[PDB]
Amino acid sequence: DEDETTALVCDNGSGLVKAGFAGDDAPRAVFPSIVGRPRHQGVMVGMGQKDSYVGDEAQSKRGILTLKYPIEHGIITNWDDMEKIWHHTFYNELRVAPEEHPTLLTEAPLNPKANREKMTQIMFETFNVPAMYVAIQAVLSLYASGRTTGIVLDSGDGVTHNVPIYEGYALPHAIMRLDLAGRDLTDYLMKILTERGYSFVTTAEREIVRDIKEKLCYVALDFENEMATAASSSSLEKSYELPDGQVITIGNERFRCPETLFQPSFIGMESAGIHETTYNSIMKCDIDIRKDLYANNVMSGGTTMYPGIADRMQKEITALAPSTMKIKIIAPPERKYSVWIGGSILASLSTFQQMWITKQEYDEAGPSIVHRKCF
Amino acid sequence: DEDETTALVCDNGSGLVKAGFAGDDAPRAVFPSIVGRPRHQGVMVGMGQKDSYVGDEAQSKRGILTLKYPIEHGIITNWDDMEKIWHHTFYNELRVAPEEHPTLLTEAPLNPKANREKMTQIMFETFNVPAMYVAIQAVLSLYASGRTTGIVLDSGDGVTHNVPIYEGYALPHAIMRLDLAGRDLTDYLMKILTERGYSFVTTAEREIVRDIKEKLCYVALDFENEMATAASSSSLEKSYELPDGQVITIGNERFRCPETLFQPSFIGMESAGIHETTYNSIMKCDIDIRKDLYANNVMSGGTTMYPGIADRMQKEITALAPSTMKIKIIAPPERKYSVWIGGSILASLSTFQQMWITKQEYDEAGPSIVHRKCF
Amino acid sequence: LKLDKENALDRAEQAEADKKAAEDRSKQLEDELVSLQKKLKGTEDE
Repeated sequence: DEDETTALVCDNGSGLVKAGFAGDDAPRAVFPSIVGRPRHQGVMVGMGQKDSYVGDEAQSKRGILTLKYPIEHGIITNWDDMEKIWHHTFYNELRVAPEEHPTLLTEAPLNPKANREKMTQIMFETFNVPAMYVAIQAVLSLYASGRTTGIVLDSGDGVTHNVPIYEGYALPHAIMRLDLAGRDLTDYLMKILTERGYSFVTTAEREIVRDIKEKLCYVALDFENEMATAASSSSLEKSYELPDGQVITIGNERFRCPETLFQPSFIGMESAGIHETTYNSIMKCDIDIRKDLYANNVMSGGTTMYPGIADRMQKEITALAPSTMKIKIIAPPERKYSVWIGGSILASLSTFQQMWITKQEYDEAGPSIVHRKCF
Repeated sequence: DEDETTALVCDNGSGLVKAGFAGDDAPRAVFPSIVGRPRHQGVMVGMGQKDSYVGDEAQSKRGILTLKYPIEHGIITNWDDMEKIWHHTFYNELRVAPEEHPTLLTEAPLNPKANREKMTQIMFETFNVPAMYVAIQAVLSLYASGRTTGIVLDSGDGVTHNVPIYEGYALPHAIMRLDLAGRDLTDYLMKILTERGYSFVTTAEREIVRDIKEKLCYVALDFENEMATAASSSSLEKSYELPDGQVITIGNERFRCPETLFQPSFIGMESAGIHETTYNSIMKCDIDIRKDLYANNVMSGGTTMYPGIADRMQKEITALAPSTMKIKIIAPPERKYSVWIGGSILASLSTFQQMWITKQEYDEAGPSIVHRKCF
Repeated sequence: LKLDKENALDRAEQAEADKKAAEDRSKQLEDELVSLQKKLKGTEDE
C-alpha cells in the first residue's frame, strides 16, 4: 500500500517483532514473534480452527493454542517460523515487502554468527529482497537516542547486551552479556504469583502474566522500603482482572520480579546485576572514554518502562561513580521502540548507502557475505 | 503410647494423607484427604447416617456421599475439613493428642503460601501443638530415597512439582511445575471407561475408578505398539470386580489413560509431558550439575507405582539426554509413602531441632511466621 | 483354604522379604555397576 522507495526495517526478538519502513520515526506495527498451533482436536463442524496462526492471530487465539517462539536469547533457530512471521508482518499487515525494497534486520553484537547469516539468506532467497544489511542493536540504540557515544542498555526479551560505543567506535571488551531479559522476568512472576495462589503454567498463562507485569510491575527507586511496606500492607497492592473473571492482587511481588534485573540471583542467575554490568561497560573502557560514557547512559529495548528504572539506574551508577562528574540516563518515549527507530535511521542515512549487500554480490558469494559486508 | 515427645508427622496430599509418628519408617494410618457429606436421607434403621464423615468413614459410606477433598492442587482451601482429618488422624488412629507433641506437615516448593500458613495456624490454634514445621516435599523425597542430589518427581495427586536438587541445594531456575497429576488420571479413566460402556460420574464412582486405576493401569514402555496390540487382542485386557457384582475390563484404555502423563493434552493441558518436564529439569541446570542429576532421577509420591513408569521414564530421558551420561531412576518400595517417611526422618534429625516454630514464637508473630521460620 | 491364606500370605511375606533383600541388592549392584561403569568409562576415557 506504500509507494515510498525506501528500505524496510525489523527488530526480531524472543517476544516481539517491531516493524515498518525506513525513514520514519516509529514502527508501523508490532507483532508477536509467534507461530501458534492448535493444541486440541476439534469435534464440532463449523468451528473454524487453523493449522497455524501467525503473530497476533496466535496471541489472540492463545487460550486453545500452543505458542512457539523461534528466537532463543537473541538467535533465530526456527527460521521457518520466522519466515511465516515476516510474511505476515510485511505482506499482510505493514503492507510493504522486501521484494521491492532493501531490508535491514537487527542483532546483538556477540549474537552467534548463524543468526546474521540466516537473516541475510531468508530475505534474499524466500523474499527476493534487492539488498540486505544486518545491523548491530547498539548502533541503532544510540542513533535513536541522539548519541555517538554512550552505553547501550538493550534489555530485550531474551538477552540484555550491555554494550558501549565511543565516537562511533565499538569498545567490545567492555560488553557485559547478560542472560536476563523480559521473558525471564515473566517466568519469575509466574512462579511468585503461584506462591500467591494463582498458578500460571501454560503459555497462554505466560502471556497473561506478561500483561500483568507490563501494567502492574515496577523496580522501585528504593527496593527495601517498598518491599518492607508491600510485604506488610494491602495499601501497596494493585489489582488485575484475569480473563476468567478472577482478580489477582500483587504486593511486594509487584517489584520483586523487576528487581531481578538488579538482583539476578532471584531466578538463579550468576550475575552482579544490571547496574554493575552498566558500571563495568563504562569502567572497562579507557579513562578518557569513561567520563563520556558515564554522562551518556542510554536505555533501549523494553523493561526500561518499569517505574523507578531510569531514576534507579542513575542512582546506582552515580553511587559507584566518582564525584563532581555528571552521570545521566537517557530514557526517551521511544523506549523499547528505539532499536527499530535506530534501524530506520541507519537504513536511510546517506552515509550508509554503500553498506548494503545487493542481490548481485549475495548471489555470487552466498550468506557468508554478511561477514564481508555488514560486520 | 509414646515415651517421648516425638513429633507427629502428616503428609497431606490432594488425594490421600499419610500419618504416623516421627521415628517410624512408615505411617501408622492412611486416610483419603476427604470429608464426606450425604446427598440423600437414609431410610433404614441401623444404617449409621452422619452429618459428615471423615477419612476412611467417607469412603466406607461413599455410595451416598459427596466426597470433598479440602486440598486443591496442593493447597488447603477448606481448613475446617482439615481439622476433622487431623483430629481423627492424630487422636483416634495414632492415638496421640498434638497438645503434647510437635507436628510436621509438608508442601511443594512452589505451593501457595497460604497453605503453609494454615497448616501452621490450625495446629497451633485448634490443636495447641507445642511446635510446628512445614517441610519441603523435595527434601523429604530425597531423605527417603537416600539422596542429596537428584531430580525430584513427586508426581502427587494435585501437581507434579519437578525440582532438581544439587548437594542439598535447590536449583529454582530449573523448576518446571506441571498441572498434570494423579487426580487428572482418575478423572480421565472415568471418561475412558465410559467410552467402553462403563460410565462413572459420581463421587462413589470416582473412588471405584481410583481403585481400578491403581490395580489395573500402566503406562507401557512403547505406547503405539502396546496400543495396537491391546486394540487387536483380548490378551492385554484385565478384569476388575465392581461393588455391585458387575465386571469391567480394560483394553488399550489400560494405558491410554496413564499415557496422559506423557501426553497431557488428553485432559486438555498444554504440556510436553512428564518426561520432557523431567528432562527440562536436568538440562537447564549447570554444565557441572547435569551429570549428577541424570544419574539420580528420584521418584516419590504415587503414579510412580505404574508397573512401567520407572523404566519408561529412564528410557525417555536417555533418548533426550546426551551420550556418555548415565541415566538412572530410583523408584524405591517407599513409593507414594516416601514423602511421609522423609518427614519422619527430618522431624527427628538433630540438625533440625532448631528449625521448629515454638508455640511462643507463633503467638508473638502470628500465622505469617511460617514464612520466615520454615523455608 | 483354611490355612491357605496363611500359606499364601507366608509365601507372600517371605517372598516379599526375599524380594526386598534382592531388590536392595539389585539397587546396590546397579549403583555399584553404574558407578563402576562410570569408573570404567573414566579409565577408558583415560
